[PDB]
Amino acid sequence: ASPFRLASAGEISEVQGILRTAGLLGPEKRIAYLGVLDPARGAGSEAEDRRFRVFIHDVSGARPQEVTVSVTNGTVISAVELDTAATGELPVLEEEFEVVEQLLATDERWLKALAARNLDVSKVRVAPLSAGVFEYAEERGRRILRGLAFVQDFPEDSAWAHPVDGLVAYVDVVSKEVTRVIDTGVFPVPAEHGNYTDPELTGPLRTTQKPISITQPEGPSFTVTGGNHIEWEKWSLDVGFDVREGVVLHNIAFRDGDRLRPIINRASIAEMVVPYGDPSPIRSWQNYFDTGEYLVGQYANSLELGCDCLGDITYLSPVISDAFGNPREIRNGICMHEEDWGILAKHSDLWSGINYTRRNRRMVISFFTTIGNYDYGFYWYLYLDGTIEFEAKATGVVFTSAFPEGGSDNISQLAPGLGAPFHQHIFSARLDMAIDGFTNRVEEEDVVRQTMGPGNERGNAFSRKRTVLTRESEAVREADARTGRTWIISNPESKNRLNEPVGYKLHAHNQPTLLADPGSSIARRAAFATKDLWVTRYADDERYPTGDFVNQHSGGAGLPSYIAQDRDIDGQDIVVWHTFGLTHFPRVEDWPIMPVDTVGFKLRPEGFFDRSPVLDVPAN
Amino acid sequence: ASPFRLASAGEISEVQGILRTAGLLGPEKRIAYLGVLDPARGAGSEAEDRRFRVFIHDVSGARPQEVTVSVTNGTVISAVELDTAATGELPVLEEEFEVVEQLLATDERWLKALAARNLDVSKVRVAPLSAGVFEYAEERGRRILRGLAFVQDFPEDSAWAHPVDGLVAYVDVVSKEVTRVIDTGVFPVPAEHGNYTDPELTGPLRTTQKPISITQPEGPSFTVTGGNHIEWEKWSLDVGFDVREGVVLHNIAFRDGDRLRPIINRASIAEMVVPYGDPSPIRSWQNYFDTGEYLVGQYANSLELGCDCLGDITYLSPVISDAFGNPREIRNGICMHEEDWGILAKHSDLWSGINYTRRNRRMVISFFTTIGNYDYGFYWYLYLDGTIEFEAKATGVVFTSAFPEGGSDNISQLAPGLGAPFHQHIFSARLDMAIDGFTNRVEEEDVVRQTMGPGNERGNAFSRKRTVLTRESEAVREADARTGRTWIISNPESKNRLNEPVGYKLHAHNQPTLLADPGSSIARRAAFATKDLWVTRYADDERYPTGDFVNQHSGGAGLPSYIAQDRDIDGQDIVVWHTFGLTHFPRVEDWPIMPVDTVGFKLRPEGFFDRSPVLDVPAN
Ligand SMILES: [Br-]
Ligand SMILES: [Br-]
Ligand SMILES: [Br-]
Ligand SMILES: [Br-]
Ligand SMILES: [Br-]
Ligand SMILES: [Br-]
Ligand SMILES: [Br-]
Ligand SMILES: [Br-]
Ligand SMILES: [Cu+2]
Ligand SMILES: [Cu+2]
Ligand SMILES: [K+]
Ligand SMILES: [K+]
Ligand code: NA
Ligand code: NA
Repeated sequence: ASPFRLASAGEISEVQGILRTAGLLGPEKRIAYLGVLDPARGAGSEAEDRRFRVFIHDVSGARPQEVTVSVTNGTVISAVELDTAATGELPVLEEEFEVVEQLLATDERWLKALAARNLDVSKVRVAPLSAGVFEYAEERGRRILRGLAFVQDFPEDSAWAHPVDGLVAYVDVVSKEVTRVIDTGVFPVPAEHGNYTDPELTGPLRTTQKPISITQPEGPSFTVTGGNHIEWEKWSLDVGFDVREGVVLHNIAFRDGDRLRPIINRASIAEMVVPYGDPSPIRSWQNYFDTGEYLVGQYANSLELGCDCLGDITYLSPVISDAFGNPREIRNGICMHEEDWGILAKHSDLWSGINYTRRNRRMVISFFTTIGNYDYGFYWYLYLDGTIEFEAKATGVVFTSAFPEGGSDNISQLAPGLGAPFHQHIFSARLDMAIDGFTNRVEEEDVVRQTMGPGNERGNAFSRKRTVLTRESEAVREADARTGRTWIISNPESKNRLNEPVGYKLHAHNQPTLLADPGSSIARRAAFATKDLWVTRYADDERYPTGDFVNQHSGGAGLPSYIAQDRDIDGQDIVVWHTFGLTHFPRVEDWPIMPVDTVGFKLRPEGFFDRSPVLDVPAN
Repeated sequence: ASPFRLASAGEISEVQGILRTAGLLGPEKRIAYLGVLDPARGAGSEAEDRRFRVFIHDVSGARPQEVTVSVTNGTVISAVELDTAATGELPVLEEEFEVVEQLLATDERWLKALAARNLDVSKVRVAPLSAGVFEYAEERGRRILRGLAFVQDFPEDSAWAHPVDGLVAYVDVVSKEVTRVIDTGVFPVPAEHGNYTDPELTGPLRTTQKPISITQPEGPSFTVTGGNHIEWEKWSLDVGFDVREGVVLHNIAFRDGDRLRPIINRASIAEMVVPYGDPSPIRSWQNYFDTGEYLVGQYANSLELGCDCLGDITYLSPVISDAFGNPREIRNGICMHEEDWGILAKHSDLWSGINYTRRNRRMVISFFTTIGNYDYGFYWYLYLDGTIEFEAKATGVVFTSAFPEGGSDNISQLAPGLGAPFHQHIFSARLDMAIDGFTNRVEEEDVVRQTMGPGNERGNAFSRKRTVLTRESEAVREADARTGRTWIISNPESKNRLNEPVGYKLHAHNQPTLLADPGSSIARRAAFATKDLWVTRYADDERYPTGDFVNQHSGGAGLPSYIAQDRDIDGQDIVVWHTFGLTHFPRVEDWPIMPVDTVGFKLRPEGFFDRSPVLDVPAN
């Protein structure tokens, strides 16, 4: 039915079959990425052509390929060999996670380093860490992972409590070579365990928490049709899933009277990166593009009813490819439910004598992923009043190091001798806008203070100004919390009943952006993260602010290359890219497992409707 | 026998009898404010002395008085005549709300103004609006209210839909003189009604919302003892209520193993002001101290189960005084309940194989108040992980005006010819700190970026710095969202296991502060609102950031006056005052009754605990 339906197991198997038939998926080939492509613009009338894009890795050292296939027609649309030294390496494969530790286990330099620290190699876990691009010339064109070690005392021990500092190794995962082992000196391995299920650490469990029961006796207020089409309280959308981006929202629209009014064509988190701010050579290379390098979707957790998701839950179970092109279901990977959200509107009037109260609700679409030590929840909310919100919840175990004897300006202490390097978690939300359709524009709105004097004799006046961003060259914007800066996406050709263009206002949290020196590799590779807001003209091949291949890829792709085209964005099909993140100076309270912290953004209607859109909500 | 217990009806009627017998409450007297005084420092080595503070107004022209009585002993401790021209007028009385309209009804100037506009005087409501201090010398020492007119077409009509622009009057409520009527010219009275319960406006009500049932089979997890002492999930506190401030939290502490550890001695919203930014002389004087001038506590709503408060709710019903000293119960004026709050902590580990998830919850203490057109909900939240949060929810009906032909830089259009003047809602949270006791200090913490170079060769390093605020003269701080600025309250004499002072970190929303010109009357009378963070040395009589008598006070009272003392605040008994506000450019969606919008702040432990304080939370 719908061209926006989730990929099915059959489609994935068919992609495998088509690739095999075309001689593109022999036994040395691995699928590093596979996803369905959105329908082209103006396809609405066209019949379905379900197309999939695939990145294909070769374990024998041959060049990888990027391939697009039509599962509908059984054909390869295009297949190109990639020059990874130029355009980037493919995403990290799950089947490579164990390879770093396995290669190091027999390397004489690594063993000597462990011996110097009296560590048993059999107990030393090594993290499969993305490499970035630095001064090591031999890495260019090679598929490299770096390794940092953590001691696991026994099979269920949290290795994060026992970082092995002063030691790092680099590995070529295709040639199976350890290229470098760097030992800057021995640090004590912190000894305290961090086992949050150990009663000796938890103490006796609380018996004080009484149950909270959340039920819906008549079922949920939303409907699900065509597998992933949601209708709830005037909202309409399709819930997609991509192995790289995770949950993606399509065709967000609101039924206002008789018209289904588009708001956002596609919403996703198109990248997220964790740059570390410790200048030690052991970690100064660390920048984890959890989305672009590791693919957050593939590690989506199966969500347990009553634990991960509470209330009347409707699940989706998206299907992804394994490394060989076989379909694999992520059982209960997506939770959907509505929840009460307090008071919506309330007034008791001194003159009419009328008292009025209405309650609010939001629809929630979420998933939770795990990347190494991190676990992140991605939440999209739709509210009765037209507000759209995203929230990321960050938890997991903090990435650790030794804590230096004399203290540190770049690392906090979590436990005796145990450090946690400062870092950020920085997201990019890609919002392909469609305010009442595709003809859109963005205005930056600042509060305007006014000077006391003629026309303002009491010095109380204040105002605001809006600046239309007309060309991509002028659409790279920074926050200004002090002046209440927001950005309005409007449709200059669709007006409300008061004759103003309909719009939505983006409210950022105004958290710090990328802190790294602008001359750093990470400032170039995560350039998007240096500014709060970018606006581009829509293009088929402009999907991620970091480009298609982030792994071991220098600057040269992504948002800075897109905006160079300086295209008209004033009343055109545009895409907003919003950078937002957490700057994390870890606290003692974050150890041994961290309480959730959050960051996000929201958009509120701004003269989109002709009056409040929730006057028709009943009291009950 | 808690000294922090809510005032009882008996205590209030005892105050009444004491005053009356002392000849302080004759027929011309009105109680403008009455509240119980908190215990003084170190009076725990002493038996009961419940004392009440009362502001007494005289309707016949005599000077008002400030009186303190001991209900424990049935005596007047002090009674002082006030010089209102010097120290300010008393808060507005509810019984004065109809007085402006009544005085104008027989004034020839007012009647001429209405006649010209063909408005039936019997249908014209006049708002009882605080006057401020401007250029009118005759007003010094007089109790003045100003009035703006709104047409009510029938008893149940929303008058806000029909503002009468170009007209304003000033009245002396004691002498009953209309001092001035100002007519700057005729504006059309907007004609559309704003009756949000009229099916003509709401249309057919939604039938799509299915019920959400929230129950607690075994009851709530918190206990209430001594009327208002709450214990919940390691938290301990007393819930107070004052007619001016509303809900007040006392003695917030956390049970950490063997010890009850104090965190905040008293938390309240000590002021909130609504300054208007329309330079028209009809409104340019408008600044409503909802707390200081009107007293938000006295207008607290009775909260309906299943409507205002959902779930297993425990109510407090605070008692206040009426204008004559009679006790009045606000039935179900305070809601207390716990609610689920999503995921608390989660990690699935690639090396241990352990999958771990825990749920979060928060304790909620709230009330909802109405001041003219506004309705605000005040919410305090305590979370399992030690976080403390406040949230204000703003709703009601927007204060209206005409929308000028030609448009406006200071007014929004909500409906045909109907305008909404720009304004802010700015709150001050007074946090009498007690981090592990009263010896506290505050540090301002900024992110510190680092330059690429020696010691930072890859240009990835970043850090932070902390600056101790040592004296009040250097303790008036502004936000800096760009450098992630926060403020830490710590106890330099109480260290965690890692030998660092325990602390709590204040995270502000960094919204704009007061926008008015610094030379305006409002910048002087609401100086608190011009800066985000102030720290003072604790003092008994320093209660509000705007002083005791805000109404028509000339300026400089409160924080500017306290700060001028330049007291030591480095390891002393200190008070944090955080300014935070909404800057409101009303949108069409705000009309005819506004969807809730929110603002607030939170404090998170910062090395207060020796590790996560929620390891003992069970799986559930
Ligand atoms: Br092959
Ligand atoms: Br070992
Ligand atoms: Br959820
Ligand atoms: Br982390
Ligand atoms: Br680079
Ligand atoms: Br009298
Ligand atoms: Br509540
Ligand atoms: Br308002
Ligand atoms: Cu972090
Ligand atoms: Cu407002
Ligand atoms: K086919
Ligand atoms: K007594
Ligand atoms: Na678009
Ligand atoms: Na204090």
